[PDB]
Order: sequence, then structure tokens, then C-alpha cells
Amino acid sequence: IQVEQSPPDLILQEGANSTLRCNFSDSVNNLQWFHQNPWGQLINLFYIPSGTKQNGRLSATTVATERYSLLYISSSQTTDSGVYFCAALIQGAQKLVFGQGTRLTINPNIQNPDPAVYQLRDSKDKSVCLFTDFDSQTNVSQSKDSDVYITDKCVLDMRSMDFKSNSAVAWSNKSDFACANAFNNSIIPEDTFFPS
Amino acid sequence: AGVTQTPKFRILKIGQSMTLQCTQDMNHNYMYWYRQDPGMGLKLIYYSVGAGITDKGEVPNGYNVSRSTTEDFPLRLELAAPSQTSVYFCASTYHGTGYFGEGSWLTVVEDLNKVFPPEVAVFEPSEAEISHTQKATLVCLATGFFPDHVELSWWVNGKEVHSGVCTDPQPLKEQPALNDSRYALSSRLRVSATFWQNPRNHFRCQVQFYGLSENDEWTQDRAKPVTQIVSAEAWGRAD
Repeated sequence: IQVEQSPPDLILQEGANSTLRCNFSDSVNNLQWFHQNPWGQLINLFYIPSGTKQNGRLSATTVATERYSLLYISSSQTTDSGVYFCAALIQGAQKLVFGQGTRLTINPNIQNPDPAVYQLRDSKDKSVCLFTDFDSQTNVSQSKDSDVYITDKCVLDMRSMDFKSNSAVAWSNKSDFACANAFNNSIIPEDTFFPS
Repeated sequence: AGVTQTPKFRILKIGQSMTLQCTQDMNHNYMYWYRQDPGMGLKLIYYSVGAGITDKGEVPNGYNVSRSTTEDFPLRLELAAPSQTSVYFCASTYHGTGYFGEGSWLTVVEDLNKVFPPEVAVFEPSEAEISHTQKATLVCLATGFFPDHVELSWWVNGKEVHSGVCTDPQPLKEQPALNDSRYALSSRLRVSATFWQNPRNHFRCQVQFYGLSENDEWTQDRAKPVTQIVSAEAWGRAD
């Protein structure tokens, strides 16, 4: 009848080892794991009815006697981020049914934090605020104002320089809008650079 | 190439019909249709264990399916309701392993006048970031769009660029209480200060919007929000 996954989410640093859990009822079998990427594409990780399997950095165990299955991700990369589902066939039926998923975020280790807030002008009166170069421990608070917008953080990889950085963006039409005030609505580290 | 589903994007007015195609050329017998609402799991609509054979899944109401051949498993929405706004995924299995199509983003609206193209603007790197980091972040903002049927991309000197780019995973709602709030979506492109400070370099943020078609009848006094590309550009800046 049902597939139950857990933890509801997992956030880790580049390098950490990940374990996700799926508990299932005794009316399902033929368990499988999938990764759904941020673009919504599902790819099969394992068909895993029982035993343990390995696929590069990833592995999976199903103890069908104990009605669970475990997915292991070793040395997590930022590219492992997404949602992980287990799915199983309701017995007799070839009805393939899914759990609710576990969201996995793998954060980069920021070699050299330089947390700072910058003002960026429109290329064509209008500007935006960029909060960048912070370590992964920083959270970016939602806007506590109906018409100030604050994005969540995202990781950008400058591939050929082997460089990853976090950023969040904020903007508003308001007359009294300051980048000074956009992310101080939140709090920022002990050292955020605020030029001019 | 595998399980292929079409359209990737569609808008329906309440009451209209549509068929989601899914074609599979691997000779798989077992095929499935799922829907997934934002941040949720996949829920089974209908499945087929072989040509000519179809059965109800977990949530079949309002849907129909046929399997006249092994290759095709069309999903019909006979009479579109707002609850059928979802992403739809078709899958086949062989030997226990599942193979999924790319997804079909369907939005059903009560009135077409809630459909809006994005406005797009590019924000140039700040002098202070250049001085402090030797890097230069461009920001693109796409604002005021409904449905969230958009593809955002960066083009540098006429070529799509993938490295140094970060696009928000989730759009944000301009009016968070509202189920058909228009959205805002940001992206960043980060380059070395050297590359940005070259006036020979041309930077363009592009948003492909998937909008209404000429199956749609438009009454409003604004431009019909049809499928379209809205871009914004910036030239590298010495000064």
C-alpha cells in the first residue's frame, strides 16, 4: 500500500556521506530508487528488491524481511542535489507507486568567505542587491515585507577556475530601499562588506 | 531516444481537452502516467501492462488513457479542471527498472487574462565587487509572468553559456496568498572582472516563455501572451 521515506530533507557539505531511508508495507516489493534533478528529470538509481548494490559513489540495501531499504551516497557532490524517491510495486499488481521523496541539498565548502552586499544597476533608477561570497552556514531569510523580494541562496560554479560561491538577490520599487537594509532585514555574518 | 513525451508545456482554459503524448521505442510492455504537484511525490493516474490493456491508478478521475500499440500511451484530459494543474510524467519499466519522460507542465486557468509574458532586465556588475573579488556578477530578473512555464538562459557572444550560471530553483510569488500570482525569477552569471571589463563582450539573458496558442481566443486590450522570447542585454564595460 505505502512507501514511506525519511528524513524529510537532508543538507550536508560537499564531501559528507549520505544515508536516506525508505520504509514500506508488506503489500509492496520490487523496490527502486530514483533521483529527480532540479529540472524535474527522473533517472533510476537502482532496482533493489533485496541485497546491496553499488553504482560508483552510490549504494543501496534492501532488507525486505525488515521492510526497509537504505540509499547511501558517498562523498557527496553539489550535483547530487535533488529529490530522492523510492518506488515499489503493489503485490500482485504491477502498480508502481512512489514515496513522498527526500530533498537533498549538497552545499559547497567555501574555501575563502568574503561575505559582501553589492548594488547592481539596471543596464537599460533601477537596481538590485546582491549578497554573495558567504559560507554555506549562512541562511538567507525570506522578506518580512510584502513588496521587498528576497531570493533563496544558490550555488554557482565557475568551472574553469574551480570556484563555487553562494548568492542571494533582493529588489524593490520602494523609495527608501537600501541594500544596507535589504539583507539586514535578516542578519548577515560578523563581517559583511557594505561599500559606500 | 527513450520515453518521449509531448507537449512539454501547455495552458488550457477550464473545460478544454488535451492529449498528452508519450512514445517509447524500447518495446517495453509496462507503462505509467503520474502527476506531481510542487514539492510533492508522484501519484499514479493510469497504467498499462501491455498493448490493449489499461487500469486505473491511485488518482484516475478526470483522466482517460488508451494503449492501442506498445509504443504509445496517450493520456487524455477530456474536460480540463483547475485541479489538473500539475506536472505529468510518463514512464515505462523493463525488468523492474523505470525509465521516465522529461515531463509535461500543464496549467489550467479559469480565465486566460491571468496569463502574462515575463518582463526581463539585466543588472550590471558593481564596481565594488570587481575591486574586491576580481569577479563580476550579472543579474537577470524576469518578473510578472504567469504560468511558470519559462526557460531562462545566458548567451555570451552569441552562444549559450552553462558555467558560472545560477538560476533560482523555484520562482517566487509576487502575491504569495494567491494561487495564480504572477512570478519573479532571478539568475546570475559570474565572470572574471577581466571578461566583463571588455567592451567587445556581449551578454544576453533570455527567457523563453510558453504562453497561449491560436487555439486560444483573446479578448483583452493587451497583446495576447503567446509563446515568445523576452531578452535583456548588456555590453562589457571598460569605464
